[PDB]
Amino acid sequence: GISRDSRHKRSATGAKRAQFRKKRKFELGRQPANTKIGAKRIHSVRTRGGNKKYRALRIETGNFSWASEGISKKTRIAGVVYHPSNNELVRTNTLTKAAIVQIDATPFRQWFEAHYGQTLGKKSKNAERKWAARAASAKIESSVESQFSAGRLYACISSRPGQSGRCDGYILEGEELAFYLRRLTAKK
Amino acid sequence: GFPMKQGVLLPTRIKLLLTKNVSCYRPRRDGERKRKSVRGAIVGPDLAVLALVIVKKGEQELEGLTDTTVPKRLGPKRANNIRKFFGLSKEDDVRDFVIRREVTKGEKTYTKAPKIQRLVTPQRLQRKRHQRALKVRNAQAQREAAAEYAQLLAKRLSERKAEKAEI
Amino acid sequence: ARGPKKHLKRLAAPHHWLLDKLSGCYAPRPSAGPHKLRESLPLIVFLRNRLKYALNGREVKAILMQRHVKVDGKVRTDTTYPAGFMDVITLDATNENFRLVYDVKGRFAVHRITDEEASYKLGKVKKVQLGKKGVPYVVTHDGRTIRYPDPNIKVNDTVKIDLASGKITDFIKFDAGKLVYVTGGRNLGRIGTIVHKERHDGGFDLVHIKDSLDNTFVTRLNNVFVIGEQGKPYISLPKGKGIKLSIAEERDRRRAQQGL
Amino acid sequence: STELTVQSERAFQKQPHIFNNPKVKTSKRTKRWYKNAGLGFKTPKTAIEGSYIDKKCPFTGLVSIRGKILTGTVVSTKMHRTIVIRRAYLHYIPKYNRYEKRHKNVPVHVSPAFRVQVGDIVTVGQCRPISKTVRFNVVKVSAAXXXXXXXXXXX
Amino acid sequence: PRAPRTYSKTYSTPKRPYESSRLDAELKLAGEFGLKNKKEIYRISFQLSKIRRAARDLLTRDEKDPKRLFEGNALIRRLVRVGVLSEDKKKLDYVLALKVEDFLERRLQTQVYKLGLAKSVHHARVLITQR
RNA sequence: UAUCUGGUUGAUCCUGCCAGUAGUCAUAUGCUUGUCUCAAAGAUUAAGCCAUGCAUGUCUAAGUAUAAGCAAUUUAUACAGUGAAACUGCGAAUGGCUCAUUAAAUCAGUUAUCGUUUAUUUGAUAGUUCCUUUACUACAUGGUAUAACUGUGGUAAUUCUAGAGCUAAUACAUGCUUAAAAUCUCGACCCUUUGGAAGAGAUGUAUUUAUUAGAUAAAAAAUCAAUGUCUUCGGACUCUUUGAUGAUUCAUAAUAACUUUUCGAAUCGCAUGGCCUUGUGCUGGCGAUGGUUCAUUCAAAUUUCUGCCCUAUCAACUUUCGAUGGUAGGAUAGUGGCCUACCAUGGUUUCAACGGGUAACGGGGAAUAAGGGUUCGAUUCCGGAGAGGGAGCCUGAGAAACGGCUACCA
RNA sequence: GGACUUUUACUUUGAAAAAAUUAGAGUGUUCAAAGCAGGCGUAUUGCUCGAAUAUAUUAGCAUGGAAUAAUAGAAUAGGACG
RNA sequence: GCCCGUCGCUAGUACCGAUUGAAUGGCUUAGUGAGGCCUCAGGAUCUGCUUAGAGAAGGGGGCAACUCCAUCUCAGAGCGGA
Repeated sequence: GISRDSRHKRSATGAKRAQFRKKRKFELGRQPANTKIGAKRIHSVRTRGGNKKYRALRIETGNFSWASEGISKKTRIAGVVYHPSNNELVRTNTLTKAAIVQIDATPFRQWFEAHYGQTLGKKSKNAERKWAARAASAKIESSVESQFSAGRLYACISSRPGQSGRCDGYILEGEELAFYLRRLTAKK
Repeated sequence: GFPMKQGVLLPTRIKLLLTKNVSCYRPRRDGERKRKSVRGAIVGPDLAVLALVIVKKGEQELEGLTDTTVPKRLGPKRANNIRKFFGLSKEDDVRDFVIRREVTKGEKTYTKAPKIQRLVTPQRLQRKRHQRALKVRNAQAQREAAAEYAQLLAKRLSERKAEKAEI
Repeated sequence: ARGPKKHLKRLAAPHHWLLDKLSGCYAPRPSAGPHKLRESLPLIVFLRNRLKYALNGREVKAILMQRHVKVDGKVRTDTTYPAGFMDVITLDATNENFRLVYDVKGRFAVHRITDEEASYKLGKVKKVQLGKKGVPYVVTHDGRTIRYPDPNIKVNDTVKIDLASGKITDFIKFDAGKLVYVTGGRNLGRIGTIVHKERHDGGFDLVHIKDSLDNTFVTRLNNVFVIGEQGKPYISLPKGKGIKLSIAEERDRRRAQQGL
Repeated sequence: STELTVQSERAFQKQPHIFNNPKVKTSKRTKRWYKNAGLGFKTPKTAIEGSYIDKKCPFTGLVSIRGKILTGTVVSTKMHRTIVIRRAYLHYIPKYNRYEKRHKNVPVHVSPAFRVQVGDIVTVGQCRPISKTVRFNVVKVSAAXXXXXXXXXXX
Repeated sequence: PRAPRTYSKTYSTPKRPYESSRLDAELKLAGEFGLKNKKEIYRISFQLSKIRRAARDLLTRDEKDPKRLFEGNALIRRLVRVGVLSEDKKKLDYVLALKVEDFLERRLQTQVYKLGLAKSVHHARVLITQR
């Protein structure tokens, strides 16, 4: 199959290389899953020396972390809108690492509104104790709240769905969120 | 002599790539596939033999068929297979209800019974109990050893404070 | 080349085993285990080529199958068991107790020891490394992994083990002036107290050594095994104690005992 | 090489995991990670002061200097963040008992922590394969610019 | 795939083939020591040649050199044990001296004649070879 | 072990070749061939083609025996002797054979993995597995579905196998369980104090992400938002723990989570007792096979530095359809233009690139003896490559295998 | 342990360095080519020596040298130390 | 005396040459393109989860109300698996 040796190819000097030995199994390369979105289907590839990868094709939910909240919610993924390698992975909503998706933005709400009582956008005793204890730490950020309003949160995929079978990523923040914002609305 | 094969359609013969555990092919090596000819599952004139099954009884007896009868050569060998072959419910001592076969050794009459597997026995319970016992024992073992290393580092820190007070 | 090399061509087989050139096309491939291939010694070579307690390897296998041999405790019925350095071979019949150890010719010596001395082992640590659930572990040269050691123990520190069980006792640190046994090189078999460790960061630490005869040699921090204090080892050294007689002196001593 | 822009690629340029929080008011803006390659190679000031990203940077990236440590003369600086150096040597031929001039051009990755030009005798350390022809990384610019200002004009 | 049953030859052989004088000398040696082939001269003179070789090799070394010590006096023990080298002239310069005669006159062939038991070197040959 | 000699002239001294002369682990062929030991051997040309036979199979007290098997006898009415077949397990990826291809490839000496996989062996390694959780979930142990076998059969023809009837598991597929503890959360009520609290939830390991601890360069202070421990109620806060490396984002640990849920024993043989609350209650001996993570070992894969024969009647070569590099992914067991997408225009070269040649596998080595050299190495040791050519791949720890399959060409 | 260092060729000693080969020590395979054996009493109940050393040249490492021979330095002083 | 070239005879070798000649080998365009591998679909059959009718079994333990665990069978509705 796909053979990731260097024994083909030219030498840096430019010379063309002969054919010493034949294709060896241990230098194989398998096809790109080209993982898609929606309805979990995951096939496991038998890799080298036992051990399995979980080639995922179609994935609707991933575990996404909020870097500045120390939490992670399993949310519903809703399409790619940017990818630094190819725009085909965006037009096709193909899920790869480093890809930028928009996620459910509703478990993060239900968590945040039940941790501050501040509620994004725009009575109990112990609960109010905890809320008063907190606050002075809930300014969020213009872009993350504005993200909340529409109900879709920019995240950046960080796991490898072809490999792991996971579609985990992180909510964007700071200069990175700024970069992808800029880069995103500019190309419309 | 070529065989048919359920779900290939065609009243013809097709050469198919056959694998483990599938009709008309018994492998000869670990993961050894083989492409062999096979006859379609659609009955035609090219057939020498047709494998049929009686599903509903007729209005007449059939000679070497309906008339004569022949018994299942074997009987239940596993525990619950016996129990539920007779529908005994888990109690009724399954060491009796197992069918025994008489073979006659000329002038000796032998009674041979199977070997009831998956039966709950004194030795199996002895083993299970040994497993739990051993697990718990080594659990507390490693706990205590952990405690003793903890104390080692403790009265190591003690000599730390002692020697550091010395100067 | 397609998989595990399961044979051993008798000509490749390590020379310190002392096998004869002719008569044979194969040798006992050391099985997997505690000792590296070319620094082990198959129980067939021991119970036959050194102990002469056999002829046919078949007799060897039979002997072993009647449990009449055991290494550091366990019986061991692997005909080509990879036994080696610092190990303890016990023979209940014969009442013999052996420690596998190097002479000075860097071979393997038929060394007999007490039944008492045959229940502790020296073991150079190869790694002091933290383990899972916090449990720190030391792993010595003979594959032995012992948990809960001593924060005073670091790499290359030798170790005395209960053998009967798996616990480290008094450990000998790697300092200047500690009696050292050389395991590898053409200065192996020798012994000599440590002089000075040339460092060289990530480049094989040389070890300067001087024996009990005022002779000096260097080696590397790999082939170096610590075994005590000057004059004061911890185990039974063989007849020569690693002084390496020169060729002429050997010509002298072997012709010194001359009169029948 | 790099210079300016730093963020000048389709993907965001960030050092892995080195997180800094927007809630946390800061004067440093972005928290930075660095180390030292070992072997007494002083991690240069411009590597810690720097603003670049290079994950192949030995001092502020995710590679490791190990194995052979070599030196050579710089014959090429064209490719971005990577140069070509020429180690010369003499090969002993016994039959004529004489050493003959020879050389080799090693391709070596150069972090944007240096200011390398053609000529600067330089010291590089082997690492992992980072490219098709790269196995070393510049770890000390021994020379300078070879008395280049010395050739000037009048008054 | 076995170990090689190694070997070597035991004789060198004259460069010039038809030098009358050496044919004379060699033939004399034959009719004096009762030899068979001219190979029993070549062989012995070749053995001797390797001996002389090692000898002049050592001679160049520094005196009382380790190898000159051990191997020099070893070869000395060697050439003495048989009766080729004299206990008198027993210091390797004489092994550089030497001659083929000293090897010839030491054969069992020769010594079974040297004190009777023969009367002629040929009866020595026959009697030896006949059990 | 530093040796020459014959042939140019009428005769001479030269240059210079020719011929002689000696060896060859160097083949062949010719004539003759008695004795002991040692015994290389279809490489060269045709890695051309092959009749027939044989060369990989394997069982311990210890996974499966209702053979309608043989034998008995000591019992052994569940089995227990031995044991064809068949299942299951492991092996067949070693070994042998050839030297075709192969010239910076292989190989070598020297390196690297802080760049990966590894059956095995070896030494370690697992109290949590259920769930609104008093009228409870088999664990005194849950589900079948198959061979062998019996039976009916098909074909000229193979280790071809079809329809039907049975039946095993350390095979297939499921699935209960065990002490304390404290920590992170939620919190019903009471009461405003300076603030506390029932008892409800989460906490094995593995998986994937994100965050954090992983100090240590010599020493001190003010403040902000959090917020811990003891009250000598203005407050202090003292003893406060720190692994490895030349080097890490290493080992190791924490939090928030995620998983068509990894593993955590429904396994087998010998014994068959200890103790009473006499329940067929409750414990308990030795060792076999398995079982996740770590180490270990046998390994493997890429890898640094330097080193090849002839050739210029080969001087430029590399970017077609990767050539040199940057970014990002994808793919790998993992590094990497290994592949893709974008971007740049780079890379080798008279210190001979690139190309051609080789009747070239590389090395240990071998033949020839002043020295320096020369020539040789298919071939008993190591490393590589192939099994008529090519590609493809199953199985598996490991094969791009060929006494494996699949396709194409011969 | 913090803080910095002109780069080399050359030579020295050393480490790392499979065995077979080779050079070569011991041992009378009756001799020799070989082999790594063997040699001793108490030969009716063990005693015992061995299975060496060397070469292993280029390149990498380690180190002693400081001649020979290259290299870099302060002249628009943009020098040296404090 | 020696001696050069054309020309003539026999034998051998190599060269130029219509045939745009012929043969083996390695690479390679373009077109066609088997095979297994990944992948969108497929669904002979063959079990299975959840919603329930029509007959019996087994009892959380009651004078009448009340109620738990495993198992087998078909007229009949959803959530998928090989």
